[PDB]
Amino acid sequence: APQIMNVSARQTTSLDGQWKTIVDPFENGYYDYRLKPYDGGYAQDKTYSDKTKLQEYDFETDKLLFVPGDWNTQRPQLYYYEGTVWYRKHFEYSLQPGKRLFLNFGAVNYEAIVWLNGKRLGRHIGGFTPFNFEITNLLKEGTNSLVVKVDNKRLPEAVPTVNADWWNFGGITRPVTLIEMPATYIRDYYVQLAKDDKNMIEGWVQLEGSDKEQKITLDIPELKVKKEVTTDANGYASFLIKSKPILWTPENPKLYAVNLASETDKVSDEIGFRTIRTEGIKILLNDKEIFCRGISIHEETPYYSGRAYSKDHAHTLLSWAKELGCNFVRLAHYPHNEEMVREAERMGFLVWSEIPVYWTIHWENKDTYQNAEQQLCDMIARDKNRCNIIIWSIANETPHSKTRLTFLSNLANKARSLDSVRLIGAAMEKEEVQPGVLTVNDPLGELLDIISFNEYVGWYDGDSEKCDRVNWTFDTQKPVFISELGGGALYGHHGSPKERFTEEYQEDLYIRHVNMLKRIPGLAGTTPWILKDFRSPRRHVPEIQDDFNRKGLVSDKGQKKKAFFVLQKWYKELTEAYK
Amino acid sequence: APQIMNVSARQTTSLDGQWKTIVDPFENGYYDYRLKPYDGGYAQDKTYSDKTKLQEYDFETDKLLFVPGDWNTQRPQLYYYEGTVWYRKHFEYSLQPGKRLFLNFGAVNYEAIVWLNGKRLGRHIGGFTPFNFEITNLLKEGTNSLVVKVDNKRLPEAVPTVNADWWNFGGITRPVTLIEMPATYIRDYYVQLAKDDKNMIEGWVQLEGSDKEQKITLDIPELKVKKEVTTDANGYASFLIKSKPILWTPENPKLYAVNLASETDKVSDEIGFRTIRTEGIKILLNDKEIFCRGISIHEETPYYSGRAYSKDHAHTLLSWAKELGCNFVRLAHYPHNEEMVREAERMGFLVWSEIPVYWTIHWENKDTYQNAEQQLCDMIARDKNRCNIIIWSIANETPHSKTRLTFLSNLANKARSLDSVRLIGAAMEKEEVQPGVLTVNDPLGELLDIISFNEYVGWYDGDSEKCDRVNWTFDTQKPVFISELGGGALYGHHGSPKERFTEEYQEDLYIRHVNMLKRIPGLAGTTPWILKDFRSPRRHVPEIQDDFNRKGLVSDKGQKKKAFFVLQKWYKELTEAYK
Amino acid sequence: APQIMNVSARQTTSLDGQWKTIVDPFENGYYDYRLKPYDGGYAQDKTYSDKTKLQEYDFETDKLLFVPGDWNTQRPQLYYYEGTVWYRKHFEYSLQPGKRLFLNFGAVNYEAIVWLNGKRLGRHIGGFTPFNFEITNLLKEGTNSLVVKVDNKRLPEAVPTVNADWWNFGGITRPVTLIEMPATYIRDYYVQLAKDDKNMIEGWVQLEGSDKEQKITLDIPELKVKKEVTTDANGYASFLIKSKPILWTPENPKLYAVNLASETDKVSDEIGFRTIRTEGIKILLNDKEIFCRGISIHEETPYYSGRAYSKDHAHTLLSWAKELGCNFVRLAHYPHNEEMVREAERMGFLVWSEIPVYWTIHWENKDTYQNAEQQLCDMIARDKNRCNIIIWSIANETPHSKTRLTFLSNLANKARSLDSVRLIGAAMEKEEVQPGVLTVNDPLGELLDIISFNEYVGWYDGDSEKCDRVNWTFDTQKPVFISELGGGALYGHHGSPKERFTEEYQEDLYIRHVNMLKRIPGLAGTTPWILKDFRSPRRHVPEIQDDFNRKGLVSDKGQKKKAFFVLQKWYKELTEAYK
Ligand SMILES: O=C(O)[C@H]1O[C@H](O)[C@H](O)[C@@H](O)[C@@H]1O
Ligand SMILES: O=C(O)[C@H]1O[C@H](O)[C@H](O)[C@@H](O)[C@@H]1O
Ligand SMILES: O=C(O)[C@H]1O[C@H](O)[C@H](O)[C@@H](O)[C@@H]1O
Ligand SMILES: [Cl-]
Ligand SMILES: [Cl-]
Ligand SMILES: [Cl-]
Repeated sequence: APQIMNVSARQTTSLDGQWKTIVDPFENGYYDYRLKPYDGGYAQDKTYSDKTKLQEYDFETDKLLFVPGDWNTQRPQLYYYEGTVWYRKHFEYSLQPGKRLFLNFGAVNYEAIVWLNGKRLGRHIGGFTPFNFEITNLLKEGTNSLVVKVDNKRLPEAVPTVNADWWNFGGITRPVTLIEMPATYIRDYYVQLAKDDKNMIEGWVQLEGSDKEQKITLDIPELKVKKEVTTDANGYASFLIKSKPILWTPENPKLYAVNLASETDKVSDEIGFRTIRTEGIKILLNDKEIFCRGISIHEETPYYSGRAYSKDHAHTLLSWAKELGCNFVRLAHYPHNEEMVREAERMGFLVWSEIPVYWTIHWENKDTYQNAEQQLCDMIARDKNRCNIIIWSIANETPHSKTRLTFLSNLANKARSLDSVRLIGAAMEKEEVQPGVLTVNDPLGELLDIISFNEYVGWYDGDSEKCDRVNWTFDTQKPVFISELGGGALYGHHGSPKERFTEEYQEDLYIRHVNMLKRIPGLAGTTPWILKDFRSPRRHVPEIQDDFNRKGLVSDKGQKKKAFFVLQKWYKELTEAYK
Repeated sequence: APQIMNVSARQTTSLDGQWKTIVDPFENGYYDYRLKPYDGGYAQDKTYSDKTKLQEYDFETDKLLFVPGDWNTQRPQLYYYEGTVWYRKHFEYSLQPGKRLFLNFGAVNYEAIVWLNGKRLGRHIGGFTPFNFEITNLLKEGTNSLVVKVDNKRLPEAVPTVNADWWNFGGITRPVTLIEMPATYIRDYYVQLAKDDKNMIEGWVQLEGSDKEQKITLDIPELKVKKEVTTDANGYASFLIKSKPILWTPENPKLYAVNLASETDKVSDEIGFRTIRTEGIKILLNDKEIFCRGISIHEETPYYSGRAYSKDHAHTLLSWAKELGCNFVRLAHYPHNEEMVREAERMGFLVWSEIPVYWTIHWENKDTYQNAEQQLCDMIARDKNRCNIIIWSIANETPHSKTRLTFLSNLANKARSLDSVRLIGAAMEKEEVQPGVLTVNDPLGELLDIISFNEYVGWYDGDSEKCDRVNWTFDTQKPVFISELGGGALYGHHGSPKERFTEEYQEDLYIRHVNMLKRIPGLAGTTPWILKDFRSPRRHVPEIQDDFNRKGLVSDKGQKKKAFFVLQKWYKELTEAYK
Repeated sequence: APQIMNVSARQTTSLDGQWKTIVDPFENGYYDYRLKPYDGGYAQDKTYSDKTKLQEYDFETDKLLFVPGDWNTQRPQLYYYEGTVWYRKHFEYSLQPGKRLFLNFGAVNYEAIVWLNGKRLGRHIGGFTPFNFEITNLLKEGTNSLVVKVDNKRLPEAVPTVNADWWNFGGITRPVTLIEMPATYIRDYYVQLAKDDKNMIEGWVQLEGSDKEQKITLDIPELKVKKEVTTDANGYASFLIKSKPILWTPENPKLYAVNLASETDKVSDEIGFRTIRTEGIKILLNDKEIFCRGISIHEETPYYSGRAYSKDHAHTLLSWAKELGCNFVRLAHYPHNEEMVREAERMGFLVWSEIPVYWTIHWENKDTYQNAEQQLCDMIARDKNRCNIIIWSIANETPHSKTRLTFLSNLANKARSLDSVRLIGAAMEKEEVQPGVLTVNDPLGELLDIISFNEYVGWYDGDSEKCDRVNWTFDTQKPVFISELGGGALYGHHGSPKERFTEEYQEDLYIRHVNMLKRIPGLAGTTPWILKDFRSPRRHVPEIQDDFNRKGLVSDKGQKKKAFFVLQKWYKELTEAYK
């Protein structure tokens, strides 16, 4: 039922591959012609063997889809598809009596209803966060039937809502995993430095099962730490360990082998330690002023531009950002798969991690808030031990209103209640308060630790020359973070630096925009939009966009555009200046 | 803006062919990222010639679609597509000063918004009824730009609603026509027999313009009819002509040339005359008891199964119905294109004409009712002079409730207020009030002239044996009309007569069902479901259905299944019996 | 083995529908990796039930194709496909002992190899002619397996060769039929007027079976003919019957019910009678000088532009030619399906019937000649009783050489040896012997009864003005027949009459070309190219051609272009002038 920390380190079995599927736009498999649920629906996964009876479906002889994956890139007919697709898997598993078995979904966009052997396990909303079901006592001998009804229709009340600038990728987009656990298991745990304290590790551990009062030992061998505690009746224990670990940095992304062992379970992890705070306009990593030499990244694969999910995908994207000279990636606009965050952690990239509270969210809808806050809780719960994450982002480009401010205030408060260490950001927007004078006067800023905002001077707001004349001012002394900037270009399409969508315009733009950045007071980070061209249904210039947002510094085919090297050169200079 | 009678006989020019198009799932061409309408959207049809400015679209270099047509069968990517597609046409027209010009859409499913030269002409809802705009004063010299935003998203409040058993065919599905008119023109007229009177032609004529009081002459030369009247101050005149026309029958579908001439306009038509009434359980055409030897038909083309629109399409479908032995076709579940109705009239098929008040309509929604009634008015308005139509149908398979009954009673009253002659029906459903006793108890029946209903004994309700043993009773003495019956089969798929979806099962079903029909007291008509296999997203048996309803007596490739000849045999016997 | 006359009138059973298929571009199902045939190939149709053994295919779970049909329009992946596709059908048939069973293929393009129950029946080359196999003693109880290996790769030595201006439509393109016969049956027969003799019917009859010496009776009841003869030991009889039938004309396409009955078989037919000859520059139908008001037609369906095969397809196309005012159709460039020829015969269209000896045929290859002459024999054998055919065409636009002349001479001689009545044509080409002077000086002309040739003055040869100035002369006094002329236009695409591919240019072209035709000495027929836009892989103008030859007077969507009415008007004038 609840989230499981560090799924990859458990006894895991993959259900991935190719599953039988039924595309069901009118939801015939769920509703009868009176629009009422009915028992003989597709959840029952009845193979149509006896043709003397009538039924209107058969998984057994239908078409396959790859799992994990978006469905959109797998069939021309599903490119634009918004609606229901049924997924069906048969599997066997031999579970020794007394052991427990969980079914974990890395992500399904957007609504998933799950059945096992004809019985509903439950439902999930939110297309970028994991969820589990315990199947211990539902598992049968021999063949088991797993049915997933996946629907990605856009809903006004959803998070995100009916408008966004990326593709509506439906399906079982991340791996499906069977996790076996002992009868009482270590479900969740936290191990990080105390706030602003290079010399104190703090943490807690949470057991689940009938035997919740046990002795726990936290072992960090390289630190000669061997801390032993006893959980309470609720299965919980906290600890404080005087220690002086080598601190994680993008240059030296030191991780420690951490082993937790209770009487009935054991799990190993790789966890780094670092302090993060602001001081005036400075961001201080481990007490050292740093610049966030960043780049933004959508969860989309090189070359074929589907939903990313594997370590291969992550390593390819992050190696491009490595070459670009980054020490920071903004993972937009939703939690990415865990492989991406772990590979950023191993390679040395600080991370901004975000939930899709994006554009015109229904600020007055209480179910909508519940959804937003659950995604926030799940985002932090999964990755709270990833030291490379330093910013949680609660929103992106949301319009100003009283109800919106209340909504986002409650998320910021919840985030701080869950995590006292990391910084709280959100992509705000700029305003030209007087001709030639740009600022950010969003009341949300008072709730953030940084003045983080998107700006497109020279692309949406003027031609590139405007970068050469505008000036910036800010009314609070917090570090300034430009979470998006840039412009579009098609790789291989050349012309005058005045002609939009050529490589030469995007190059000229970045030269003048970089020079403008150098004069923005308090600037401490930049994550230009974006590393790689990505799919968007709002980009309709034929032979230029072709359903791609072209603001990548790398094409969707991994080709470095001229502008790539402008930013690379600046990042090489900032690397030396901040040594 | 108002409807125009007999468009095909006016001075017309076609705008059909291939138009430039933009698929726009998130409606970027209409709403900005704050979800607000914006100027600079795609309705302005700005060719992206000047690449020093930023634009996100270009009709001029985008892809084509055929007009008329559904979009679904034109590209694999559009097979399931529900959403917006923009259509764009450039055209020139030389309009003499003083003449008027109208833009007529035969049909656009579902919502159409139309601009000419960047100016919004208006908006239409309902995918099967025509609509017009006057463009007299908006036409420019040189190139004119016509832009249509077409959206087929399913809406709960729409007519039809979010569930139906046929394909959601979006696009400009029927021809687009420019109509030139004199400054004052004959917009509408009615010429038919008075109710139950073979010896009296009644009618009226309605002018539109500034010179509305004129002498009008009604000319039927074959009948030596020359009737002069003068319109009143509203452009309106009625008439009553004693005459004894040769009456239209299926066997002799006699049509007269009718010529209307006012002082400022002239239009010619082909119109037949017939009486129609019920008497007890009898249906009397021209005072002769008849049986409606019928077949149902969707508006879908032979072979490639797109939206039908041409006289070619109509002639092919109706020639199959001719071979089947029919004197009657039920055109379901919405107004068909006028070519279909005209070819039925010329070839000799009585017609049932229906609006898509189908399944779970939102009976409580006043906008839903106004939409339903507007489609009802438009259906009758276009075809009120087609004497082969004898039944208007206001509903199909709608759940019983008090509010549903008031909704449909208001439609029935409106239909009778518009047409005192034709019968009013609706597809009701049957009940098994006790084992082996079937009936129709629907209180809607009190408002209809016939006990019209769908029944699927032998397919959805029991195996074919059940036709052998059930009995039927009715609580009132109106003619009984079975508007649907039958079962599915794939042509070329053979096996035991017990095996569903084989030709042998469908054949055995029809043999036993026909014998059951012979004992239904008061049966006066049948329109089995259905002439031709058609597209439906609720039909998922792979290699058997493949997104087609397989209940056709003819395959979608024009092949007569075995059960075709069972109904043909019965119809030949009925033809002799009713001689 | 041999051809069967009048297949439709026999005891027939259709195997059409949807068959299992395997696309096999490298012919893995026929050749092993040493490029040698092997026994376990796909002809064996072994369902892959036992997965403890290895095989590389399974028809049972593979994809379907419609039969009859081209494969190209059925799947995007098969649009351009040239190569092998395997087709598989299971069927049962109960054959009473002593009866015979034949398997008839209307057409398969290009090479077909056929197996029944794992045994090779044989092979066929030629994509437009029928072929049969006797399966009497190969049929098994229960399920029978029919496998067809279809390959449409272009071969240099083939007929047609590697270049042609129409789509390479592969597959089982016409119906597949089981024909049951008595032990001795009437296989072939001929019944027509004697050459140039309105008062003498001549014919013959040919039996097949162990009982070949029988009494035969030819019955034409409406003529009060009841001719009885006795076949010889080879099963053959000839006859001459003094009679004066009403003669077939396009205006009154009179057909007689003809019944042939032997001791052991009987078959009915509908056969018309007419004389056809040339006299100087006149073509004389039934001794009356006629003009061939013609239009050319490819075997391609309205709307979706696949391979045509049904009576519906034929009626739609011929109704367009009816409206155009034609009394003649050129069926190019190969024998069309029998339905097309029979519907032309019923509706009143004279026919030119052709074999695909087209462009750069391998004149020196003796196998190539054998192929050409077999197609000629099969073309004449099927349709020798269709009085509406008056011209057999042996070639189209073939380059001049000694070997080509020998090749075509032998075909012309063979045609005359098979049919002494009909005219022999071939599409030759024009030459500009001096500026402004056009002629046809092809030595092939001496072997033809008409000076039949293609010309494209105003499209390929000059702009439309050239029609206004060139002059024509011919050195023999035979009737002149222009078998192709015209130009391309996209329906709905308008502009100046000077702009090619607009409707206005094609209209202006036809106005000036029609005027030129009126001054061509000896002109007796025209079949402009072409009735309907058709698929060609040599037409690459985007948004204009899009893989369609646009020389239709009707679009592929059945829309009459402006030029349609220019030719219609001329044909209406010729109808009056030749009364
Ligand atoms: O217009 C763009 O390119 C971008 O605008 C916004 O900044 C948004 O946050 C991005 O998601 C989007 O891609
Ligand atoms: O189930 C079916 O086939 C049919 O059921 C209903 O009777 C309905 O009116 C049809 O539109 C539908 O196709
Ligand atoms: O160029 C064309 O349009 C045509 O040229 C030749 O006349 C040929 O016979 C046609 O098959 C072809 O379509
Ligand atoms: Cl872009
Ligand atoms: Cl069905
Ligand atoms: Cl062309």
